[PDB]
Formats: sequence, structure tokens, C-alpha cells
Amino acid sequence: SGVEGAAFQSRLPHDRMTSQEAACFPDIISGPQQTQKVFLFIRNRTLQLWLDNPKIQLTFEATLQQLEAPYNSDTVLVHRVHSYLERHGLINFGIYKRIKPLPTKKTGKVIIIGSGVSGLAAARQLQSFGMDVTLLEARDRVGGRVATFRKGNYVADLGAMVVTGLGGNPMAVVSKQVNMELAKIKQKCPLYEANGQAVPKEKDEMVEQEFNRLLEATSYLSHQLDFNVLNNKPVSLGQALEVVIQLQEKHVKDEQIEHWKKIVKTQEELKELLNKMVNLKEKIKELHQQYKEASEVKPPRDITAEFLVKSKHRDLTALCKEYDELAETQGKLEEKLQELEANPPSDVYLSSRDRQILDWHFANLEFANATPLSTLSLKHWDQDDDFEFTGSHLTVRNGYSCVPVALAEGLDIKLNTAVRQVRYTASGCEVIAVNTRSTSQTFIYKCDAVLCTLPLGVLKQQPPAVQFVPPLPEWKTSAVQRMGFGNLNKVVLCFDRVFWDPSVNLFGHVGSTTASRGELFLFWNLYKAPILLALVAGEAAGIMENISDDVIVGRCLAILKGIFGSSAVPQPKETVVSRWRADPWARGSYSYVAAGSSGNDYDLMAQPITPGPSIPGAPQPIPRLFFAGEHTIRNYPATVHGALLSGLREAGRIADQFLGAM
Amino acid sequence: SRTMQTARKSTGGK
Amino acid sequence: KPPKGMFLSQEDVEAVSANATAATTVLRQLDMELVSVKRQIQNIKQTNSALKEKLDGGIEPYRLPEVIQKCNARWTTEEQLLAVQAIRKYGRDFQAISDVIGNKSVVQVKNFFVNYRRRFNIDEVLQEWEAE
Ligand SMILES: Cc1cc2nc3c(=O)[nH]c(=O)nc-3n(C[C@H](O)[C@H](O)[C@H](O)COP(=O)(O)OP(=O)(O)OC[C@H]3O[C@@H](n4cnc5c(N)ncnc54)[C@H](O)[C@@H]3O)c2cc1C
Repeated sequence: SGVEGAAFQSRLPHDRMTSQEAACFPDIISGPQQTQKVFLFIRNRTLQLWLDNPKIQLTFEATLQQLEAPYNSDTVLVHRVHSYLERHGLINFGIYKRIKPLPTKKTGKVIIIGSGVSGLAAARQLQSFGMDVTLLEARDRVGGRVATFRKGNYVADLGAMVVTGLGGNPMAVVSKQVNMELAKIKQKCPLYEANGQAVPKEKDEMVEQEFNRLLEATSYLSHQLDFNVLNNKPVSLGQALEVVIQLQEKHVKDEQIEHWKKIVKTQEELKELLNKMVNLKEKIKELHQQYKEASEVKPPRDITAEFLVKSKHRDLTALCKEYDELAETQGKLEEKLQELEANPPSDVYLSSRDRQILDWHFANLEFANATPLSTLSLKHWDQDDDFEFTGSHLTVRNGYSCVPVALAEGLDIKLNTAVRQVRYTASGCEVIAVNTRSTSQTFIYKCDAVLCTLPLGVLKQQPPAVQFVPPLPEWKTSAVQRMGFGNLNKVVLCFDRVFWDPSVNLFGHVGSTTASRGELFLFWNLYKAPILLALVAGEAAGIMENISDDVIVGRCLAILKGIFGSSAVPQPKETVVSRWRADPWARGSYSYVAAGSSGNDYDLMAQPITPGPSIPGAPQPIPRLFFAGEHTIRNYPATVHGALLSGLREAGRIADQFLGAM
Repeated sequence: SRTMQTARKSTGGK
Repeated sequence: KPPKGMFLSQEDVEAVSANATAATTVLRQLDMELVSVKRQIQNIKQTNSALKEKLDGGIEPYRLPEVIQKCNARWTTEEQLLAVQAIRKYGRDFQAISDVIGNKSVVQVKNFFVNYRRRFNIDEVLQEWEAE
């Protein structure tokens, strides 16, 4: 809705001021309501102006000229807002044409460790703020966990590949700046069982509904029943799902017991009636004989002999009336027994097939979180849900590497340079690095500040790949330990011809056991060339890294032949298998919220380190060691956009420290 | 994280 | 409130997560009791089958034809003598006495108790009935 849509696209509320804005504009937020609305409009309009054309720099001069009365009345207010938005990277980020070239004299010196999206985004900002920036990258390429396979005409992503909707996504801006061939992914995903036959529509919808019900139940367990600690240990999502499933199996058995208990009570009610009837039939038999004996005493009789005939007649008919009132009650209980035998409860909660299809949905969840469900925090695994972008998910058909390559332009990047040691004191910083091709060749880099974008997997390493001098404080290292770093792998299969449904982007393979549920469970058809991409998720990812490419591709072909036919599936021209946990420069795929951890650990990851004074009694020194990366952004973890935003945050923080605020 | 589910997006517990 | 059709109570959660094998113990305990109840079902089914076999033919050879006749105001000597014996056997059950005589209503029987109280010593007759 114009200016309101600009705030939404920048992840800001249109009608109120944020915590960051309150810090930079305390006079406004504590002041009258009218001035706040003036601030909010200037903010929203400036954002709209940038968002309308993100290919060119938006200056203060261009901003003020396009503002109307009475908003362009206060010129220093407009300047304060513009500077704030520029400094925090909400406007003028990414690849844009600079209207007046950057000042020749550079102020301050920053070393950035790592040339992924977080590193590159921070580097661009710091350079455009007028700082001396050098990036040190261990790999022979930029991009990091954005890694695109390219051989001949085949293009496929081994790392990041999906833009998770454009509504509120900073990657929407980047896509208007860099030629990303964004193609919408169609949601339709048919599942094929181990035999190779598709799951019927009725069963498929039943299992999926039960899956979401099971997930909703674990949330109920967490929030309402407070089932978060068990045996002095934090409860995992996997644990909670087991508990819910077990209680559903219990209810199936409890309702079976209650049903067959209604049968025995009816049978025993019938048993008491049948005994009563057998005893009365014998009394009726005896009294009939007594009647006919008295009746065979032929007339004329005295009145006592007549009474004997008449009284035995009354007594017999009364017992026959009593028998008839039990005979239809027998019928009432036999039909009650008929309907109970015809209407039993459920035999099982889930069959063997139902459990297997459910294990696919669990594997799909294990893909998303890049980790087995027994490692995820029950309370906090989905803490970033409210920050989900709107719109369809999109493939980067051009190959995602086009983004970091474009961000790399005009930057001083030292490739094949592995950081070994980070030194930080009150005077400044030393970064000690080696050449990866020749490890004896040593490099020393001196700087005012260090920005660490090393993956969480690298920071977790014992023994360490990178040493910090002095050692990182306990609050930092404990957060590094608590936090989860997951794993996920991809198998790229390049063919000469399309043998699959071209209008179907996604199809699933249902595994035989729970143990192998994530093993080649999902297939992607996304690219212009005939390429199929298979995922290895959950417990399978770590195990499948110890298996050779030929065997993995063999298992891929066996699954596809089951679905499409042996004659229909040719041998692939090119194959690639990712091994992200084994990769020394990643040591996994992306962060997750582990059991025992929370969203607060992401904030602790983001917090800069301040060294002690050199001389004792010297004033409190400034922060020297800064952190960015997907593992440092609470609201957008484990993504490209989150990495991007973490870089923009840190550049703004470093510039505030070393160039002064505003 | 959960927002990355392109295929069969989970709904339970949001 | 839990999702409709799912069952999760504070008591049931604690029983399943009490120890490492508490879940399998609870589920097997209910499995054994299901076999135990079904065995009892088969037992009573076989008992009832034997009892139903003894009731074959019902009470058909022992049922008597229903004879109905119009009520008469006049008491014959025979009807009076039938009544005195009926009082001796049945007491104050006026319905039973009516069915014995055959042609006297429940109200007419009740009047007989008052009309012939002195002449048929009905007080003495009812005392003989209570004594047994
Ligand atoms: C298989 C997979 C699929 C993914 N899919 C998606 C997706 O669909 N959508 C999405 O949004 N996100 C996805 N991601 C996540 C995304 O790739 C990352 O969150 C993001 O790229 C991380 O950026 P970063 O800069 O924080 O870390 P990185 O990109 O890893 O940057 C860190 C850099 O530091 C370097 N480095 C490591 N050690 C040293 C050293 N000693 N010295 C110097 N340099 C070093 C590394 O080589 C690396 O280049 C996926 C990730 C994986 C693994």
C-alpha cells in the first residue's frame, strides 16, 4: 500500500518505531505522537524510493527533493533518517551505481575472515562507508555455502538454491540488481513408495493430516503440559513425537479394552437370563405335568379337584407369561451383541505403510532443520516462524553463485588463504594465515578490527582450526557448544533426456525403515537442462558421506527405475555428491536450535569481543572482534538472506565504532 | 529451519 | 486444549516417560489384558451356547389355549367355593383369584371379601395363608 508496503519489504512495522530506531532517535520516541508519525513517513518514503529503483544510489539530496510538505520542512530530521537507513544497510546495499565515486582517502582497516554472503555483504558496506577492507578466504572461490556446480551446459546448486519467498526478503532487492533467473517452484509433490508405486490420494492426505496433528500435539506438550525437561535433560522434538505416538497407541488399546468389556458385560447379563430361563422351563415342564394329571381326573369332580385344575391353569399361564417377558429380553441383548460385534474400534493407530509414509514427513522436517529430530529443541526449534516471508519459493536457475560473484566485484579478496590464528588487543589486531596450496608460506595482517564469519562448524572444531589469542570468553564458547550445526547433502544427476514429468518440480521416495528415512527421500526438477537433484537428510546424511559416489548414484538409479521403468532411466552423463560435514571450511550445512539451546544463543553469537587493557589502569578499550554469519542472526538463521542481513548489521556496528555514529 | 520447506510445508505448531 | 481426537493427559505422559522401558511396559500390560478379556468372551459364548441348546423348542409343548369368558354378576355356589379356596392359596392377590374363577372381575373379587366376610370366615382363611 505504497509507503506501508516499503516498511513490510524492509521487515519493519509501518505504524511504530523499532528498538534500533529508539536508540538512534531517543528524542522522537520519547516526544509527542505527531513527530513520531513524521519520522515514520520519512522512513517509509525513503525506503520506498530506494526499493523503487535499487540499481542506483539514493542520496540525501535526491530524498529531500522527492519529499513533500510538511515532511520536507525539517531538513536535519530527513538527514538523520537517511543516514540511519544507510548506516544500517536498509537503503544502498548490494550492487548499485554510485552517483559520486567513493572518497580516495580511507579511514580505518578491517580484516574479514571468510568470503561467503555474510562476509561479502559486510565488505561492500564497509568499503562504501570509506574503510580499508580485505577479505581472507580459504577456498579457491567466493560464496562459501553458496556453491554452484558447472560442467558444460549443466548448472546445479550443491549448497543454497531456494529463495524462500520475496515478500520481506532482502534477496528481492539483490534479484533486481543481479540477473538471477528466479523460477517459481510448484508445490505439487507426489510420493512413491519403496515398490515404486505412488501413494493413493486418500492415504497420502490422511498421513499428512496426522503428521501436522502430531506436530501440533508436541507444541501442546511443550506449552500447556510443560514437558520440556526429562531426567535433568532438555526434551527433543523427536522425544516428544515418540511420547505422542505412544499415547495414541495407548488410546487405541484403551478403547479396544473398553469395547470388549462392553461385550463381556452383555454376555454375563445374557448368562444370568439364560440360567433364569432354563430353571423356569423346568418349572413350567413340572407344572404342566401336574396340570394334566389333575385334568385327567374326569368329571364329575368335587370343588377341591376342580380348584386343582383351575389353580394349576392360572399358575402355568403366569409362568408362561414370565417366560415370554424373558424371551424377548433375550432378543434385545442378542441384537445389542450383534451391533457391538459389527462395530469394533481401530485395530492399530498406524499400519506398517502408514508409519513409513509418516517417516517421509519426518525426513522432510529433518531436511529443513538439517538435523535428526532427536537433536532439535522442543520449545524453540521453530522460534523463527513469525519471520517467514510471503509468496512462492523460487529456484535460482542461473545458479546461486551469481550472487556472491557479483558481490565480490571491486573487493580485495585473498583466495587460498586459510586463517590459523586471530590476535586482538587494545592497540589493534593481528590475523595469521597460511597459503592452502603451500602451508609453510605464512601471512600476517594488521588491522583495527576483525570480522569473523567462520561457520559454526569451524568454531566448534576440537582441536581448533582457528586459535583466538586471548581465548574467547566462556559465554561465547558455551554458546558455540550449545548451538546445533546440522548436515544435509545433495546428489546431482545429469542426463541426456527428460524421462520424468516436466510440470512436476518435486517428488518423494518413501524409505523402508525409520533408520533410512532421509536417504534419497526427495527429488528436485528445477533446471532448464535435464537435471534431477536428490537429497540426503537426517541420520542418513552423516552416514552416506562414508559411502562412495558410484554406490550413491546406483541407489539413486534403482529408486528412479522403480518409479519410471528400467528401460526409461539411462546412465547419467555427469554426477556430483556433496559431502558438507567432511568439508573442512564448513563442517556441516547450517545451524539449528539444539535441545538445551534457544534463540538467545544466536544473540550471544552476534555479540562483539572487547579485549582487556594493555597497561593496567588504562581506560576501557573498544570492541575489536566482531561476528557475522547465518549462526549469528536470531530471526533469520540458516539462510542466505540471514547471512546477508548479519553482514549488513556488523558493517553498521563496525562503522559506528570506527567512523563514529550517524 | 522450518521456513525452508518448499515441498509439503508443515503447519502444526505455528 | 489438545487437537480433537488426540489424547494427552498429565497422568498418561508421566506413566509413559517414567523410565527407559515404561512405554513398552504400559502397552504390553494392555495387550495382555485384551487377550484376557477375549478369553473370557470365548468362555461365556460357549457357556451361553450350551444353555441355548437346552432351551430348544421353547415352551411350545407346555403352553395352554387361552379361554376367555364374559363376567357374570351372579355368584354360583361353585364359584363361591372356588373363591374361598383361592383366598386360602393366594391371599389378597385379587388378580390371581379372578383368573382361577374365570368369570369374575378384580372389582367383583374385592366385593366378595366384604360381602361374605362373616359367612365364609375370610379373616380366619387369610390367617391360615399367612401361617405357611
Ligand atoms: C546443502 C545446503 C543447502 C542450502 N540451501 C539453502 C536454501 O535453499 N536457501 C537458503 O536461504 N539457504 C540455504 N543454505 C544456507 C546458506 O548456504 C548459508 O546459510 C549461507 O550461505 C551461509 O553464509 P555465511 O557467509 O554465514 O557462511 P559461509 O558461506 O560458509 O562463509 C564462510 C566462509 O569462510 C570460509 N572459511 C572457513 N574456514 C576458514 C579459515 N580457516 N580461514 C579463512 N576462511 C575460512 C569458508 O570457505 C566460507 O567461504 C543451504 C546450505 C547448505 C549447506
